Amino acid sequence: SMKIDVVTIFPEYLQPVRQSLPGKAIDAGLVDVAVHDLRRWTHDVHKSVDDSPYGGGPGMVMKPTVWGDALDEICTSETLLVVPTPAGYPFTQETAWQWSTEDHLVIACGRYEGIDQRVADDAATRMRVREVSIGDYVLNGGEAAALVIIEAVLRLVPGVLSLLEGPSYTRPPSWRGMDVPPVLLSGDHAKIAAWRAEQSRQRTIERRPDLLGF
Amino acid sequence: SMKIDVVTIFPEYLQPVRQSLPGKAIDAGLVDVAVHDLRRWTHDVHKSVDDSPYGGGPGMVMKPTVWGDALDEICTSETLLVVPTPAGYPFTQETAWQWSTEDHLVIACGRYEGIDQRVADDAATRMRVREVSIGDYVLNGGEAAALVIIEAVLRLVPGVSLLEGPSYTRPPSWRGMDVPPVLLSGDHAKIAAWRAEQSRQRTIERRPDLLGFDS
Ligand SMILES: Nc1ncnc2[nH]cnc12
Ligand SMILES: Nc1ncnc2[nH]cnc12
Repeated sequence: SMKIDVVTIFPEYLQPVRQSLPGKAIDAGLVDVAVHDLRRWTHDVHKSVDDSPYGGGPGMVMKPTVWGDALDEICTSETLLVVPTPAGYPFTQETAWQWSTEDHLVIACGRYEGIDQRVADDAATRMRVREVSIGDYVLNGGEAAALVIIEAVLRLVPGVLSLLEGPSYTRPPSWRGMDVPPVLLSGDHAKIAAWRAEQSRQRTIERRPDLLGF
Repeated sequence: SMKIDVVTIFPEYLQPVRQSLPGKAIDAGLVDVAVHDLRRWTHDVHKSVDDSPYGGGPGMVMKPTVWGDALDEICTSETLLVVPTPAGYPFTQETAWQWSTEDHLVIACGRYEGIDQRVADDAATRMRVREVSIGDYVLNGGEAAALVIIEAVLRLVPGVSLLEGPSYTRPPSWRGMDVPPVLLSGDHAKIAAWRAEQSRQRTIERRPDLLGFDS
């Protein structure tokens, strides 16, 4: 059974919710998710987790001594350490598939300005480390990115459940002046597949022209 | 202040949390976030919100009747209706900046197989509709994408390119690993040059697309 440890300064934000796909996976015994308050590994009364960046600049950088202790305790040699960061390699469906068969994911959630690079560099000498971005936008921290990664990965674990997908329809056949495309009701399943391919092509050209090569 | 309405069959999941960035924005009176259970607009015993797809295929498609009623109540002509879908236009930083000035966002969260397309088509005859993907992966539903969109947008609300290279903080040596000496030198010019170089070098390795290269 997969183990996922999430380390964050926002533990209640990342607490699993029963009424959700990860909540369902947990209650099904298909994953164990544990959320850890990073402050647990702080050294001082202020529970300090970041510090000013060397070289100057706005924002803060998360402390290596704090993260170092947290990961020392939580990780083992089998761990895949996931570090969400907008400077990461792209997280894709392929990645989600790879991680879905891992025994132990640890997701280190930090502010977007980053965790001191030595944490990942050190960790990588003992375990596999993956710095990943979930998209071309900036979140204040990796917390919401962790939620996305967990959702994408867990729905691929057995038992939990190119081109763009085109429009989909269901009952009633007519609604507010709009009819479901009659081909879908034709019982000509080869034709339906061809029609769906064309819908997919048109939607991809319109919304994601990057996916068509060219 | 900005109003965000979220419609979902997972209200508990989407409930704002005080200790979070959106929680801070709410507490500061800079945004009002309301979460609505889609089942509120069902009429049948079983509170059904989806049905098998016309034409076949896996999973289920969300009923247009239920969504139609929900949006009729929540949306006005001024609403920007956001519909997260993996089949959507890309949601980007530019999008976040644009939506940070909107008076009213409504985020319609639905399973990935889709809300019946007639819903978005109908809505578009009355208001601005934006079907958007937050990345090239599949989530079971729009819920976690809504959380991401709310995060990306609210941090840009007043009052609340290239990849950034590595960052460092104290102490200067840790487990035998030293902070790059230029960063300790106080030479703003050399530091800026070093950071620019690290940025370009990380970008070419991790995101060559950003510099107009393949992959
Ligand atoms: N786009 C992003 N991806 C992963 N982690 C992040 N933290 C802040 N923004 C992020
Ligand atoms: N990648 C994605 N972006 C937006 N909404 C989604 N719903 C399921 N997957 C999604």
